[PDB]
Amino acid sequence: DVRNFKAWFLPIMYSIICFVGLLGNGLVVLTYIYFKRLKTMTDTYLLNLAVADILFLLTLPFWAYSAAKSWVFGVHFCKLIFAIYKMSFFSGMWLLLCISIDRYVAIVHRHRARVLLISKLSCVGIWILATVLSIPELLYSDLQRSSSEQAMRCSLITEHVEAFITIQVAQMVIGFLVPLLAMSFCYLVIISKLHALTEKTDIFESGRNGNPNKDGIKSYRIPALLKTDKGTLIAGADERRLHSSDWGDIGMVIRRSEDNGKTWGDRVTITNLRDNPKASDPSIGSPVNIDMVLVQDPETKRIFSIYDMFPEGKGIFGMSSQKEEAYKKIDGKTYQILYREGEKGAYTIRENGTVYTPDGKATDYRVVVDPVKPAYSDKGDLYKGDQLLGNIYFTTNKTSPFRIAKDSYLWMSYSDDDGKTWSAPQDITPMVKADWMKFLGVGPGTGIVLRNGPHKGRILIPVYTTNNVSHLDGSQSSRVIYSDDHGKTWHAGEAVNDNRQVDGQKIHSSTMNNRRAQNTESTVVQLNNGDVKLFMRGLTGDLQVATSKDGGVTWEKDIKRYPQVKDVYVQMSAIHTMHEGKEYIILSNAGGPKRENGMVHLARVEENGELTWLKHNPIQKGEFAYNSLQELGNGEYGILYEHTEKGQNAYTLSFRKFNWEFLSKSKGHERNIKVIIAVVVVFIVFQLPYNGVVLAQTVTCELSKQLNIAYDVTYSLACVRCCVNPFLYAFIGVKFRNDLFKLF
Ligand SMILES: Cc1ccc([C@H](NC2=NS(=O)(=O)N=C2Nc2ccc(C)c(C(=O)N(C)C)c2O)C(C)(C)C)o1
Ligand code: NA
Repeated sequence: DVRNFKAWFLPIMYSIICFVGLLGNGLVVLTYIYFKRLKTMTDTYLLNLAVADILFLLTLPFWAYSAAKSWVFGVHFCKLIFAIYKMSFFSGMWLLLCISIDRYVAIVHRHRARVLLISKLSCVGIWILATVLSIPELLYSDLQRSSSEQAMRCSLITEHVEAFITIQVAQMVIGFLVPLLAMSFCYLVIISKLHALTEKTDIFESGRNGNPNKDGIKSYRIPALLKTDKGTLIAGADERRLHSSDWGDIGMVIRRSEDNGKTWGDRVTITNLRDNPKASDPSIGSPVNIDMVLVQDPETKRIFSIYDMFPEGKGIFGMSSQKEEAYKKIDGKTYQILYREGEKGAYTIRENGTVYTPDGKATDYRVVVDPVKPAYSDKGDLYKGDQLLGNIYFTTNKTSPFRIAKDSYLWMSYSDDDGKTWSAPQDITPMVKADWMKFLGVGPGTGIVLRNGPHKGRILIPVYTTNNVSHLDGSQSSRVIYSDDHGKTWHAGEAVNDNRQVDGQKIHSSTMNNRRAQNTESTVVQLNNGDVKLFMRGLTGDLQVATSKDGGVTWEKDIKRYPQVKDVYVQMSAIHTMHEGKEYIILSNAGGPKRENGMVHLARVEENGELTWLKHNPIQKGEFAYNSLQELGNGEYGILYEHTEKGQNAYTLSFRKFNWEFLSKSKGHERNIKVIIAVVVVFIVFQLPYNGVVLAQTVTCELSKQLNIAYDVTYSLACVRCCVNPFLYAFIGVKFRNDLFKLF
């Protein structure tokens, strides 16, 4: 079963897959020449790869003559075009590999004066490598009698040669396997990095369809993200066990990541007050901790978590209607108050937890002020002598006589070991909560430490208050609390709303009643010029920013409003950052019109301290609410945010990392081009079948014909690859098709 139309079939095949190839690869040269000034490192590599494609294409004529007649060109040129092919395949493998290390370091150019040195020095080194390893091809190819009529044909030499294995296998492991392996390393981590910058990682996974999750936890809310001096990422959240609402059995928890957010450890629990086992409605039968602010003091390295606390009830909706005094100053000391069932007077908790009567006599009762159980679940337990009776934070079905005021409190815990272990909670309420304040709680997220100015080192925590005139209907007002002594002592700054003009009249946080003049949870930033900016959740539809020239203590009277950034009435987070010598602010919040379509806004800080918004880019489609930003270093940033997919309970807290290229460039310019991928897969899928069939050619007569038609088509695909390569540059390519058509 033979034929000789296969003798004329190849003259036309080598003709067209040589014109397409020499036309396409010629366009690649000419376009590179008059464009030389703006040439990359890969642009010089893709050139030499077209040179290799041309040199191999310039032999296909001589195969057309030989198939149409015979080889009239000698043993010299026969030995030479097989070696010239190995030059193409080996250089292409090493040119492709030089793209790899280029893109590897470029995603893991700054001085053009040595981007040419090492670039073209490896063009010369590859050709020397390609030419040296291909010179052994001169001895395994020559002219053949063949006993096939009067026909002289050029071909590799047949089976009887085996001293070749010590030579040829070496060629393929250096000219191919080393490229293939090293290319496989580069483009594997390159893919890992692009994965890291484009996919979210679930940090606190909520349950699904209303059920609890692997750990019996229905819901997570309220993220905080902190980057420590040691490079650690701390992610904090509310662990909302029973439901998603702002009350119930909530624990303050964190997860540490020691590799910049790739993997995260197990949950650490700062605080989890024990529930009331005798409460009638469990969904509201536990003392509550809710909303934390993280910040690390950069001198001492102590990490602070500051958060709200309410006694047993519906959180802020469990406060008493008429005020209950919570603290009482006696002989210069401030003690917390206890109310005893049946009576009116104020018991006090003095030294060691000892409960004193309204007239100052010690009782046999005692409060666990220094808890010792895991998560400090035992804080507030009430003992008579050494018998446990109850807990001062319980307000219903009590098993002891004493409860604390049903008011609003502010607690703080610290870590001196990178967040692995946390102190017992310390009550900072009496240092910051004035008498008129109905509520005082944090704006969750990440506070700051002033970097510059006459107040540097001061720690700022955002908070907001209500008064007893209008409470949550018209007095929510932002401010900061601060500490100038490394967290020991706290002070309340003034409110943005104190002495502010609204409708031609002054207002004050303590007396106001005015829904549209409120401002609630906020995020704080210090500029390099020393001013403090406060970005405040409010109800004008757009971003409100207040300014303080004295380190947070007082605020200017004018609230700047930026319609460029919409505020759908939800928390946001903002951070200061530098880039290439210029100052910027990144702000993240829901882009709307509901709590959805998470966005990252970019602003440049002008000389006056005002913001020029440059860019607004979606960071997360779908449900998007509270979030927390941090700078990670080396032009990268992370964001921990509330989100729900596919019937997740509100909310799951996820982590995304991004860089300045995502942050500044337009929506289309991603990067994951990667025409390089297409060239590599074809340079393998086509050439590898050939050079493998010619290696198994070595190791009745018509079983080798199966090995011979293997030799034909796999040599045919290795020829068509030198045409497919310019088509790769134009279609999926970005620069080429643009640049070529624009020089016509
Ligand atoms: C000067 C000039 C005009 C036209 C051309 C063609 N270069 C490309 N054509 S293409 O397919 O559009 N892509 C090309 N290069 C290319 C690929 C991939 C990357 C990552 C870069 C890179 O290293 N950059 C830092 C961004 C790059 O530059 C040549 C060389 C094939 C002729 O070069
Ligand atoms: Na090419």
